Amino acid sequence: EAAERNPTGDNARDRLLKEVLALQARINQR
Amino acid sequence: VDHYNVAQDVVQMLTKYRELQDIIAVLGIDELSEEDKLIVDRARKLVKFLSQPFQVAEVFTGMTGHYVQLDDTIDSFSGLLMGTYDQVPEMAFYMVGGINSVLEKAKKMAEEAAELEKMRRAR
Amino acid sequence: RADEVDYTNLPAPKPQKTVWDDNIETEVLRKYLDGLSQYDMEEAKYGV
Amino acid sequence: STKMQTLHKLLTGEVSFKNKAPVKDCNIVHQFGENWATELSAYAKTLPAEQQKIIVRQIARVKLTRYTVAELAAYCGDGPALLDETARAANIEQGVAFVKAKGVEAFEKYVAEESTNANWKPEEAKKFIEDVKAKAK
Amino acid sequence: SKFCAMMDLLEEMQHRNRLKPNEESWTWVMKECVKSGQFRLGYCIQQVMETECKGCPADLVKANEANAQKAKTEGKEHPGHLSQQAGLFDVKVE
Amino acid sequence: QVQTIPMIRGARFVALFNQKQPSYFMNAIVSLYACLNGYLDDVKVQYVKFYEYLLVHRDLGIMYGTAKNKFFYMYVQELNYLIRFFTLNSPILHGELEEMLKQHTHLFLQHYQSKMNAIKSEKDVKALKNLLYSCKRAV
Amino acid sequence: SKQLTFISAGATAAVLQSASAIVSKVAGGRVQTKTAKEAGRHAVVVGPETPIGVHTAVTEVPKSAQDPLFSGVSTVVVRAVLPRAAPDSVQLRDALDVYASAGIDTKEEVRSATEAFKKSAEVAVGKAKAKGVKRIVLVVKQASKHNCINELFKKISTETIESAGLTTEVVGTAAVANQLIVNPESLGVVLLNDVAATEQIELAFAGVVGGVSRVYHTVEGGKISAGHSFKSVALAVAQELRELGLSSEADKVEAAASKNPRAVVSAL
Amino acid sequence: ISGVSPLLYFPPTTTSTTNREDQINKNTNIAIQMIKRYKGEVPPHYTRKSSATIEQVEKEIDALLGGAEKLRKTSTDDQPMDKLTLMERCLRHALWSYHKEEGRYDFDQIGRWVVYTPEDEVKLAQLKREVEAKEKLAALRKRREEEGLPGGPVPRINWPQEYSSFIDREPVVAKRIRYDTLASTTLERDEKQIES
Repeated sequence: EAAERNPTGDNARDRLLKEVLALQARINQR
Repeated sequence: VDHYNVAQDVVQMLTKYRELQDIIAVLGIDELSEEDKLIVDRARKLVKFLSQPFQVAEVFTGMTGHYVQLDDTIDSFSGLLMGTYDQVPEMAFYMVGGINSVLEKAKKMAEEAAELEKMRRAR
Repeated sequence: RADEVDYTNLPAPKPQKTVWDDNIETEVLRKYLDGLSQYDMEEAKYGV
Repeated sequence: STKMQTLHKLLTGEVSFKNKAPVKDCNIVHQFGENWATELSAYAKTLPAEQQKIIVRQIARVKLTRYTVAELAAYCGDGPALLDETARAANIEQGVAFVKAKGVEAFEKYVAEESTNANWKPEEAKKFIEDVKAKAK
Repeated sequence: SKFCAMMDLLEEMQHRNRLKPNEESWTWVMKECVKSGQFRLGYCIQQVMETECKGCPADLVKANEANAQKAKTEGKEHPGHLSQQAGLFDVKVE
Repeated sequence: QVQTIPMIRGARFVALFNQKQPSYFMNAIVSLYACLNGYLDDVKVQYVKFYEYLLVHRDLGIMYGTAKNKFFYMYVQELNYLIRFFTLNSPILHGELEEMLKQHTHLFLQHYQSKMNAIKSEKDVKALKNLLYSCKRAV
Repeated sequence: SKQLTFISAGATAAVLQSASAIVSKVAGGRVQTKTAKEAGRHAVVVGPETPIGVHTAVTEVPKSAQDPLFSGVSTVVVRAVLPRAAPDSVQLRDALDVYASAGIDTKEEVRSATEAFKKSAEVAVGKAKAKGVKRIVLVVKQASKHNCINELFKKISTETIESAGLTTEVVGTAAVANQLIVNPESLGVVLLNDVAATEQIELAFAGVVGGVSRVYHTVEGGKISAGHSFKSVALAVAQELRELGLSSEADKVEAAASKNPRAVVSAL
Repeated sequence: ISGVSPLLYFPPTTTSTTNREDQINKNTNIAIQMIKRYKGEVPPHYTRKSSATIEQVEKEIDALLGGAEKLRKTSTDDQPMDKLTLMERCLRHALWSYHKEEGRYDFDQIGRWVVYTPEDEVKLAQLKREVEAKEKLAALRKRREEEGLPGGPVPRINWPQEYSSFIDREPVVAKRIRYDTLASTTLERDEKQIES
């Protein structure tokens, strides 16, 4: 519960990985 | 040390993949355990991920080549072994250079398939 | 008459990590003293 | 010939060290000997006037580089020509304070150690230790 | 190390030249442990002399104990780094 | 797979024989004696190197405030010439040798192996592997 | 009538007394000389230590006071100065790096540091544009300790400069200091991050050139003179008198400083 | 060390005042400063519903548990507990948590009436070493004060060797300055003020 309360090159990969998978979920939806 | 550890892990995974390839030839690809059905997948992406397009072959093969820096290589394979890229399609690693190429090709595949669905949904 | 020497080649200053006496004060400041040693090595490598 | 050419390029900044180390009085002495200044000055005489002026200017700047940044900031405030005298006076003042603080015999031993650590000549150390003692009284 | 040098000599005398060390030989080892300050080694030598020789000199035993107490008072009974606690993922294996 | 006592000890001995740099006489003989007497039976094969590293370099008895020996500690490198003169089965060194081995084994099983057996996170698994590699290459 | 504000920051009483004598003898009493600890205009600060209320620490190579060794050199060294708190309180340059390690929130401190760097960057680019240089040299100490303050400094300084359209080259402290002392003609505009080493480098350059007066830009908006030695302070006073609208007096002080550095008061 | 130096090196013993009281007091200003920002605001004031002293509560608990001693029966750790045992455990746990928060670090009873998770044993072990470490350091620095030695820890160094292997004096000089300045200053902080 406390952990929930509290909250550059590698970021780009995370951004792309998240965004890449974002469309993969969207296509499944519709 | 990181380079040595990653290389040994890849070799060990590849060796295990060959052993599993013997068993999928016995009981079909379901009968092994869950662990040895995640090893096969990440080790069918390593094999596809080891291929690289050479710049010398641009004229003949057309596709632009890639020069993968050592730092990228260690990180790219290290992440795959852990399981971070367990959702990327297998074919995204075939004849691509670096982890970023894997991601961009995934965008081009996810977006490409998006048109196909709108077509197959329609018509 | 072959090559004599590369005058543009200096030896890299071999750094040495400062070692602190093993006392209770060192245990209390173990994190504090380690940072100083790292800073000293960084200064030696870069120069200042 | 090669040594003088390399030294001239290095001082001019055209060619840096292998590790891009700063071109200090320390490093120049490291690779070109103790008397690099004398041989370079003699060699420079075989060069046009412009190159001779540059060599002289670079040599003077390198000599000023023989001090640390802190010493230059503290002592070179009133010009470089007066830097040496100001530094010597500051160095002498520190010796006087040490003598008044922890005696003379320990100071004599300390001066011997510092001269050993400074690569200083015995005559200079004796000249320095005598001057500080005279300044005390 | 003087202690290592002397112990090796005794091993040569015992296991290769087949000569049994005498009380004097073991008393030169105990003296070094007291002089060096290696109290833990002195304990073993004390037992060694008692087991093989006709006991151990009283003065050396008392001196050895005195060294141990001073280390105990000064906190030097054991090397410092050994007492530092570490976990599974905090031990910096080298 | 029937695993008798000889099989267990043999497997541990094979794991211990893996070395990169020469081992000091005291460290090698002590580890062999511990394995021979069955102190490593509960220790998993893959964790033997980590167990040996703690025994030689570290000292769990001093760490977790449970030290009873007087002289027989692995940090006393001068014991090498006493072990070479009396044997680890002497009346003089045998008693303390067993005590420290028992304490070291008990602490290792209680603290380290238990945690290592409760790791499932992929990041933790990777960290554990790196630790094992380092231990294998250093005692 | 008019007032000159003297600030003392780590300066020996001899320098302050010399400055007071110089102004009194040259001004003649028309402009009073009051002492304080902070000012925004008509202020001269004596001593290596940075005063309170200054965000930019620019320094140049005046043509008149060029040493024969450094004749013709033209390089502008601007040091970014973060807001200064009381001596007892933790300085921002240190708080911004230690609080992060301790886990303390560092939002307000980052905001204050960002504002200071932006102002310093704006001053630096303005000087670069005026001189016509295309690339500036950022100086950051590469010590592991200063792994956060420098990172923010680079992130903001490059952002502002790139937005302005000029290039930035990052370098350490030792290499730039040696280059600036040995071959300064290869550097046009050099910005310095707020560190003790950078302050020493700025002082060393200001002294090796022959003794100059540094310009401090404050939060209130303005320029105040700064000196650390007899000659530098005398030049600082001369510039300050020139700002008040005294040309002949400023020239006399400048001439006296050039001739007799350590005894300008008696020289003039 | 390449290049004979332009000047000798001398001890940087510049200012002699730096009285431990003032420096420690300045160190006290920093400690209080960083802690307040880390913790934030003082929590909102709370009014007690009832008035009672900790000593009175402990005495009442002792009286309550004393009358049932004959009835109280021990049992194996794995066996189910009794009403008296549960009441005693709860009361002692609350009491000793309050005491540890207050500052009465009596580890002998805290390890008994508060340790129920291996994490708790870990915390107790970490705390126990910390208190002993501070006590020894204070005694050591008191004994060091009795021996009149520089408070700041001294790195085991031979500076004559440092200049030798080094290539330039500047890095060595600064290194001497830092440790010398460290030795001059004492790293003590006011105790009672922080506890307020």
